[PDB]
Amino acid sequence: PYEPLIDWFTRHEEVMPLTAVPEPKRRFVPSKNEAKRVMKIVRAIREGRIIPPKKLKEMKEKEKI
Amino acid sequence: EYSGIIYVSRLPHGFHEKELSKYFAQFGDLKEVRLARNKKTGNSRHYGFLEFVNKEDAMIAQESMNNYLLMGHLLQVRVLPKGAKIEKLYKYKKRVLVEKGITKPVKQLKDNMKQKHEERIKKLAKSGIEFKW
Amino acid sequence: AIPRERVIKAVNELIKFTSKPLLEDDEEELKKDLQLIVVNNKSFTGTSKSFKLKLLNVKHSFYKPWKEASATAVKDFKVLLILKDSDIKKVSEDDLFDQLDSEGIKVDEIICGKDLKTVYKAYEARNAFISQFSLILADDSIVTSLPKLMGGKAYNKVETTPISIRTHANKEFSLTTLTNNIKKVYMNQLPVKLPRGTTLNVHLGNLEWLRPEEFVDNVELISEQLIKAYQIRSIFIKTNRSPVLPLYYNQDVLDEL
Amino acid sequence: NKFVRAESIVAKTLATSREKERIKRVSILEDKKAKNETQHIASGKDFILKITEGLIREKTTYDGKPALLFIVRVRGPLAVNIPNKAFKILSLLRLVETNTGVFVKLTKNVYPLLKVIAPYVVIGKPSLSSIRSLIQKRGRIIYKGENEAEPHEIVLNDNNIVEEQLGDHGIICVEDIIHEIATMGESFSVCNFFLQPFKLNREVSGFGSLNRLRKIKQREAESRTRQFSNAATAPVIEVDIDSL
Amino acid sequence: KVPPTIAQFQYTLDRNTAAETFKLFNKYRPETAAEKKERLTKEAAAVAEGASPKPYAVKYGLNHVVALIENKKAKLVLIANDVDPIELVVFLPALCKKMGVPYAIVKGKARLGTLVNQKTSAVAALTEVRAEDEAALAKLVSTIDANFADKYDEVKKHW
Amino acid sequence: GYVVCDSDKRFLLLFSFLKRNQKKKIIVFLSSCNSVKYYAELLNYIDLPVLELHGKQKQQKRTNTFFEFCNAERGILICTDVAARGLDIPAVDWIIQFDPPDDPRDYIHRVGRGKSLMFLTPNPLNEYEFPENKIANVQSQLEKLIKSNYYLHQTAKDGYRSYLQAYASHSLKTVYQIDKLDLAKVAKSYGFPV
Amino acid sequence: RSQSEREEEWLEKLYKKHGDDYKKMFFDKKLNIYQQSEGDLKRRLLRWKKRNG
RNA sequence: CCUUCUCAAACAUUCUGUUUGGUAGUGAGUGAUACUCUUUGGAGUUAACUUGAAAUUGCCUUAAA
Repeated sequence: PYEPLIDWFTRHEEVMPLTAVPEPKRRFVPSKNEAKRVMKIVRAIREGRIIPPKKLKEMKEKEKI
Repeated sequence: EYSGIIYVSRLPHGFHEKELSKYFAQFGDLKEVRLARNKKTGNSRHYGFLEFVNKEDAMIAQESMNNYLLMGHLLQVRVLPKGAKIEKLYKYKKRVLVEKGITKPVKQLKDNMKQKHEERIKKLAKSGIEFKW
Repeated sequence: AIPRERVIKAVNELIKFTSKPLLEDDEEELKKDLQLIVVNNKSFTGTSKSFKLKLLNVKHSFYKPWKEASATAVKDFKVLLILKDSDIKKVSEDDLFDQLDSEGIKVDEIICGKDLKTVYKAYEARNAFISQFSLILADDSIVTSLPKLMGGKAYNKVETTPISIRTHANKEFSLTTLTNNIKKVYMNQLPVKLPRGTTLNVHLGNLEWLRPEEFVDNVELISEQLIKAYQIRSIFIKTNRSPVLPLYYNQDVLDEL
Repeated sequence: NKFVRAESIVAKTLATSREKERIKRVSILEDKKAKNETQHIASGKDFILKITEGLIREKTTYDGKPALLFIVRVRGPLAVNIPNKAFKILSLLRLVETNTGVFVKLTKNVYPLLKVIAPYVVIGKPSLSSIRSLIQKRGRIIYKGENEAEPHEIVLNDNNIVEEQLGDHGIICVEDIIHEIATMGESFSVCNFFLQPFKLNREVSGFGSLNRLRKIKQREAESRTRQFSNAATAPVIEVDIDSL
Repeated sequence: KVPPTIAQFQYTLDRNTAAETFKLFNKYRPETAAEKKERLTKEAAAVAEGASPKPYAVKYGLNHVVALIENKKAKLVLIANDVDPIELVVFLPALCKKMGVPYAIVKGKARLGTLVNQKTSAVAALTEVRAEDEAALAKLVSTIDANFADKYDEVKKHW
Repeated sequence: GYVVCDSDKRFLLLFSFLKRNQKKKIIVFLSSCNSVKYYAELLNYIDLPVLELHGKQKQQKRTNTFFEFCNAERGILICTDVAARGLDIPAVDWIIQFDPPDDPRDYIHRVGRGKSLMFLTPNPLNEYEFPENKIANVQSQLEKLIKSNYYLHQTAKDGYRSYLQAYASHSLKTVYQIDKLDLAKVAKSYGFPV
Repeated sequence: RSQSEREEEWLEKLYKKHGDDYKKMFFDKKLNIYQQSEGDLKRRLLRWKKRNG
């Protein structure tokens, strides 16, 4: 009832990867999703709805004293 | 079968007889511990031998330290059969230079230098080279 | 002053010894190329095995043609600069190219003290990093720390052991102090070690560089600086395992023994 | 009684290798500095680094003037066991215990010994309030108990205890002890071994929620406000003791 | 009674090796959602006023991983034994054996989650690595192949 | 005659030659015209200014570059077997075919018109004893260089593939898909056989 | 339809470095990060030249 | 499972110049004639090359629980 699992297929290691899928440009190039987020926060700073990290220190250096 | 004498290789940079005796003491009473070193300078060859008073203790240490990743290189431990004892491994310190120099007079070594220098000019002529003075 | 005639005669005998009757150049080319000028003394630095490279002043650069046609050789000549932890934060490679392409020398890679103890701390990674480079330069401060960070195999050669370069104008770092001292070490100085024993060879390098009349000027000034600073015994010009060429021979230094 | 791991037992030796070689190195250069055989060493003089508070590193040479220091025990570095040359100096200064202070005068004999213990101690010139508040807040006196017991160390509660133990040297009260400690006088060697060491409380002082994070914040602040030079020409790091 | 490809688990990596795995792995933490956000606000502050290299962090989705094994991107793979459906991973140690990719069953599914900012993970793998730790990885691998792959050659057999 | 080298030390040995033989005029022959689109990108990138010839480029370029090689003094080109047929230059000292040839019989006619040698571990004039130590240490430099450009990842992809496709469309008993891909990939610098 | 405030400023950086040498521009790393091909790059340039010079 | 001796003077200011001193290294092996000393023992030097840090025995305690 309890035979050892005779690995009839994993005995021989594979040389090549399974699929020949061409690697995309985005795997080598700096990410465009990151660029999208950055250029969204940029707008938010021009509009003034996100206060920059440099001024956030100055908002607490003057307050909570 | 197997014997109480053990072989350890792939030792860490600075894992000596002090720490081989101290760490493997926790496995039990060890008889006699050594570590092979260079004679030109006193430092480890990264392999040593130690013996237990108990044969069973030797196989338990081997079971627990055969592949032990220890600061950049994994400890390799092997049991020994009947015989093949721990023989000739000496504690070699850093060997210092000894100043044996002058003894012979200056006029002896001067004409010795003259002999070697004139023969030196008479040496190039033996194999296709001609050089003045 | 040494006789220049015997230097001309020596190098001519070296030309004759190199003109004698495989697809790679494993040993044949090195034994052809490598000149070494031997300097003998009664116990150089007799008790202290310091790794200071004596920068012997020479009129003409041998590093320059060593660059120009190491470009043709399989082993390339690349200039390394070990700096301190504030320098790379201050100074890029582009400024070095800006001020050193003017004469025509190229800084290959700039290296921090951090990099030799983290990324190039693996032994094969360390050995394969340094052995690629021939000119090793190190800012004065880091030089004393370098026997540990780059190991002993880096010190067994004369190429791979670093040269102490000053980059500090009154302890403050300046680019200019680097810019002119890199020039002086490169074109006007030949480094050589000092062993605790008696024998010392000076790695002049390839015989093919600087037409033999220039080689006389090299050897002349080397003797002009090694006999003045230290009392010495004997000098020999030698290509790898030749019958030696006795050049200078002194009989007044041995009288003190 | 616990088991000792292999990694720790090699780490201790690997760190004491650096400490034995470091202490011998400083020992050689300081021995060669005193004998006036300054022929071929790194530097034949003494610098002191004064780090204050945005962290300015000063570089000033040590004068021949006798100064007043308050040495504070640290616990550092990590895997190190103290060698013989450390056991000796820290026994003489009676600083075997962690988080423990003592007063000493700094001269041309005191300063070479200071370079040896510099990875174990944090030094600095205190102010009048640092001294005066320290003595009126902490203070031990080893003397006889009721009738039989000797090793009682109690507290600087009284001034009549000060009379009985010192008295004839000119010292009558605790404030007079503060006088001979702040100003270098005759009775300083008398009262310095009278307040043997101080018992400073440790920083943060807990293992838990807030205390682990506060220890993390301070532990990274350590390596910024203190460096281990390890060289034979180690500049002695002086810090603010008024802040500490 | 257990069929051999199940409880090819439970024969996990040992104590000393395990910690050393995390010694490596905790070096390759993915940025936290807080951290990622502040990084970008740091960018926005900067790039609104006036270069970077690709960042190594471990890889953590079961998908992403099963992609990565079989594509050779993977170097080391960590596989937690206790998983809600065991079947969700049972193939995985064999797949790796077949693509020759070094793998170790780690103990504690939550313990993987630690190294990856998540609650659990089932599987995490270190694909690419920093220059200094390159050697550290390849040695760990060997350590794993000794104490896990070679020690348990009979893990494919015995019920 | 020939040099015996493994698929790892194949392009390693070639690169070792081209730097030292910069002064001379030598010829490298490949099977594919998609293999030379890789080599004539690497060597121009690592500053050994070689010339490029293949079927996939235009005729006026194929003419005006090959003409320049004839009128040169120091030059070096990379061209295929089929493209270099009938236009051979006497200004030569090393005819070194890198890949296995199209016809094992017609290559004899290609030589006697220069010194000929082949490269064969899986598969008259004299053989050449080869030093193992003095190969150029530009492999990990190329391994970093491949995975950081994309264009050279694609040209290496269709370098490795086209070479191996031409290797399988051979006729000899020697050249019949024996070479393992764990060695052939490192010639084009890979961690996995594409 | 126009081009972006950064894109334009990034294009200025290319033209003032290479001019009309698209090959060198395509193999650059310091200015051409997202490894855009010649055709993509020159298209942007022809456009940028139309709003400027 | 800690991480490594990260700069000083004497003179000179050409916007930094000269001179002086500062470093004891993983192990194991391959290696083609020369250097001085010693008196037979190698003592100490002198190119270069191999290698996943490889290997079979040269006569203080709040850095805890």
